[PDB]
Amino acid sequence: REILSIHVGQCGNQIADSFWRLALREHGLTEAGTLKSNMEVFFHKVRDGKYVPRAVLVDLEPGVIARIEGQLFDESSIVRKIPGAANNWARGYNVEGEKVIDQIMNVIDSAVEKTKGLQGFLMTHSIGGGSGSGLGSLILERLRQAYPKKRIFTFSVVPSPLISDSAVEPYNAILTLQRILDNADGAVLLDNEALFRIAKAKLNRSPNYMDLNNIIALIVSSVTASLRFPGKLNTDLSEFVTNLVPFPGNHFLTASFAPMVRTNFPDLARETFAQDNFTAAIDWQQGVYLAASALFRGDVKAKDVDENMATIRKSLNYASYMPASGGLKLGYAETAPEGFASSGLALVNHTGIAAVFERLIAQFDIMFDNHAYTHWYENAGVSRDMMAKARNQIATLAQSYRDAS
Amino acid sequence: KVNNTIVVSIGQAGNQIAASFWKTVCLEHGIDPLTGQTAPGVAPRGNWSSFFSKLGGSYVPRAIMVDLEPSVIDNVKATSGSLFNPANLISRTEGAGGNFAVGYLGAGREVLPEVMSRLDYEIDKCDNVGGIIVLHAIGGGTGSGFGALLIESLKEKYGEIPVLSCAVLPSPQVSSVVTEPYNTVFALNTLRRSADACLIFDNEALFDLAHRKWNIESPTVDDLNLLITEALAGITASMRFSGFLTVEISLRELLTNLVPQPSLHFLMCAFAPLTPPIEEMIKSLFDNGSVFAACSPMEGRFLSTAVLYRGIMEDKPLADAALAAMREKLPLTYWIPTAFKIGYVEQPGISHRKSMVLLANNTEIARVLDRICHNFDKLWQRKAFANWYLNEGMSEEQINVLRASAQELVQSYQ
Ligand SMILES: Nc1nc2c(ncn2[C@@H]2O[C@H](COP(=O)(O)CP(=O)(O)OP(=O)(O)O)[C@@H](O)[C@H]2O)c(=O)[nH]1
Ligand SMILES: Nc1nc2c(ncn2[C@@H]2O[C@H](COP(=O)(O)CP(=O)(O)OP(=O)(O)O)[C@@H](O)[C@H]2O)c(=O)[nH]1
Repeated sequence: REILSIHVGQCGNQIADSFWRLALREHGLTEAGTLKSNMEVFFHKVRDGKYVPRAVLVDLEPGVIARIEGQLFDESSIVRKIPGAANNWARGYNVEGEKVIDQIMNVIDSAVEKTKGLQGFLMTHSIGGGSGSGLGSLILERLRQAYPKKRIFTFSVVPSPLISDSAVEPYNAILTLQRILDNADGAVLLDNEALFRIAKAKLNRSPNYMDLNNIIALIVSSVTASLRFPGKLNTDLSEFVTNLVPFPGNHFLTASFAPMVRTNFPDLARETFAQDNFTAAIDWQQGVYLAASALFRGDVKAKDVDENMATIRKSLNYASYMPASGGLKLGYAETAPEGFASSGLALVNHTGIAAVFERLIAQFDIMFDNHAYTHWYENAGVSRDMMAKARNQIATLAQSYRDAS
Repeated sequence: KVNNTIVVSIGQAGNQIAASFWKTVCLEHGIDPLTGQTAPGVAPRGNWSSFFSKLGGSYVPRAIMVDLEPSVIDNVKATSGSLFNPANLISRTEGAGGNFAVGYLGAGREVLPEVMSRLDYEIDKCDNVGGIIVLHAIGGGTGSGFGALLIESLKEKYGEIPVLSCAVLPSPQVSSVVTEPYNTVFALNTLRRSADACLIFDNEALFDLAHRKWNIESPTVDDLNLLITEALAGITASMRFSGFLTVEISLRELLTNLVPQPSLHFLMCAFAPLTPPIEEMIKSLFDNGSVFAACSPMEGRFLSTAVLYRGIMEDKPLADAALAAMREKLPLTYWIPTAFKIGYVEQPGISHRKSMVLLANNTEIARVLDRICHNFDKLWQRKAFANWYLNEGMSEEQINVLRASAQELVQSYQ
C-alpha cells in the first residue's frame, strides 16, 4: 500500500503538477503541503504538516521543473539534469540516459528501501517526447528487471491525431510503448484532443494544457481512489492487474471521468460511460470493451450504482467472452473530488485503443520505409533493427486487441 | 541551466544581422543593447543562459565576430557599444573582397587560431552547448571563406555539437558581389559537409515583405536585418523561454525535428503578422510571399515545419484546429506525416503581442540554390574571376569538386 510516482518529460511533469495540485486538497492540504482515508500511499511522512509526495521529477532539459518549484516537492529526489533531451528516444536512453540512470535508480531504490510495503509504480509521461519517452523506457527497463514482483502503471499521453508537436514523435511513441509492454502490467493512455473537447464541454471558454492535465489528474486520482479512500468494495492495483488485463500483454487502458455538482446519479453514471467522455480518442463503433472498471465515489448509493444497468445493457458493447451482466469491476469510495457530490471513473480495457496504436503505426509505416529520421537514432546508438522489432511487438499487441474483439 | 547556443557572425551581413539580432533579443529580455547591462529592478525574461553569459556582472551575448575588414566590426561596435566582448571581436585589414579563398586559404588561416581560441574560451563557459548559429552571408567573401573554415574546424575538433547556419543568399533581383556564385557554392559545400543545419535569407523577399506589408515606401537594410531579426527571435524563443504551456526546444531538438536526412538541413523562415506594430494570421504566416527568401514555397514541398507561436493563447483548441485545417491545403512530404512541431511560447515579441514564426524544411529552397548554381554556370563556363581563387591557394579541380558537391546537395533535395 505505497506508491512511487515517476515523472519523466515536460508533459509528464505538468501531469504531475496538476495531479498533486488536486491530490493535496483532496486530502485537505495546500499545494505547498500544509494541513488545512489512508493518504500515506502517495505521500511519505516528513513533517506533521508537510506530507511529501515522493515523486521523481527527472527530466532532461529541465526548464519547467523550475516553475514546478514555485508547490514544494522533495528537492533531493528530483534532478534538473544537464539539458540536451531533443526529441530523440536514444538520447534519453543511451546518450544521456546512461549518465542519469545510475543516479535516478539510486534515488528510486533509496525511496523504496524506506517503504513498509509497496504495491507498484504510477508513471506519468508522454510517449511522443524524447526525455519522457526514452528516459521513461530506460526507467521501465531497469525497474521491471529490479522489481519484477511490483506493478508499474504508466499514464502516458499519446500524441494527438489532428496535429503534432514533435516531428519524430511516432518513433518515440512506438519505441516507448514496446518498453511499456515489456516492463509494465498496466497502462492508461491519454489523448490530447479528447481532453480539449472534454474541457470545452466542461467550461465555457478556451482551455489549455493545464485544464487537460487537471482532467488527467482527476483520472489518476480516481484510479487509486478506492485504494486511498477505503469505503465499501475496495480496489487495489493488484486487483486492477488481475481483472483488467485478460491476457499477459494486454494492459492498456482508456479512462473517463464524470461529471464534466449535485447531479442526479443516473445521469452521472450514464455520462461516465459515455463514448464521447473518455480521455483517449479510441475506436468505439467497431471496438468493444474487454474489462470496464466503474469506480464511483462520494455521495454514491450502492443500489444507485447497481441499478444503472441501462447504460451497460444499452450502450456498452462487450466482447463475446464476457458475460452480459459482467465486465464490471465495481468500486465504492466515500470521498469524491470537491465540486462533485458523487463522481465516477470508467477505466476500460478496450479494443479501440489499438486504433490509437495503429495511427502511430501508420506514421511509422511511412517513415521507416523512407529512412525519414532514423539517422538521429543510428548516430545515437539505436539501430533500425530494434526500431523494427519494437514496431513488430506493437503491431502484434494491436492485433491481439483486434483478435480480442 | 538551459542548453546553450553561441552565435558566431562572419562577414558584413552576418555582423550587422547579429547586431540587430542581439539588439532585439536584449530588448526582449529587458536588457539595454547599447550597454550590455541589465535594467535595474528587472530580471531577464526567460532563459538568458542559452544565448548569453553573466560575465563578472553583465548579461553579455555569446557572440563571436570575425571579419577581415575593420569597417563592419567598428560599425557594429558603434551601434552596439560594450554589448560584445572585444576579445570576441577579431578583425583584419585587407578583407576577403568577395574572394572565398582569402577566408579559406590565406588570411583565413592566419585569423583561424585566434577565432578558435576565443571559441574555446566561450564554449568552456557553456554548460551544454547544443547548437552553434553561424550568422553570415555566403554571397560575400569573408563570410563564405571563414564560415567554411570555421565549420570545418568545428567538425574536425568537435562534432557532437549541432551547427545551424543562417546564410544570406545573393538576391535574384540584383547581385551585390559578382563573385557571389563562387562564394555561395564554395561555402555551400562545407555547409553540407560540416554544418548540421542552414537557415536561408534573401534580401528581395524581405524588401517586398517590408515595403507594402510594413507601410514603408522604401526600407533600408536596417529594416531587412530587423525582419531577419524578428525571424531569429521567434526561432530562438523556443531555446530562450521555458514554462508550463510553452515547450522548450533546444537547437538540437529543432534540428532533430527539422532535419530528417543528414544532407536535408536547409530551412526557410517566415513571420506573422505582417502588420506594423487567428485564422487570417494563420494564413499570413503561410502566404506564398511570407517566407524570408525570394521564392515561392507553396508550390514546393514542406518536409517538416516548426510553427512557433508566441504570445497570449486565447484559442488553443481553436488555433490547433486551424493549424490542422491549414495543413490539409499545404504541400507536405508524405514520408513525414508528423511534419509539424507546434512550438508554443507564452512570452511574445516586443513588436507584437501575438506572433508566429515558420521555420520549415522545403525542397523549394534547393531550386533557389539552383539559380545560384545557374549563376555559377556563367562564371566557370568561361573561367572568369578565378585567377585570384587559384593564386590565393585553391585549385581548379578542387573548385570542380565543390560545384559537384553543390549539385549533389540540389539533387539530394529532389
Ligand atoms: N494532453 C497534454 N499534453 C501535453 C501536456 N504537456 C505537453 N503535452 C504534449 O505532449 C506531447 C509531447 O510531450 P513532451 O514533449 O512534453 C515529453 P518530453 O518533455 O519528454 O519531450 P523533450 O523534453 O523534448 O524530450 C506534446 O504535444 C506536448 O504539447 C499536457 O499537460 N497535457
Ligand atoms: N539582411 C541584411 N543583409 C545584408 C546586410 N548587409 C549585407 N547584406 C547582404 O549580404 C550580401 C553581401 O554579403 P557581404 O559582402 O555583406 C559578406 P562579406 O563581408 O563576408 O563579403 P567581403 O567583404 O567581400 O569579404 C548582400 O546581398 C547584401 O544585400 C544587412 O545589414 N542585412
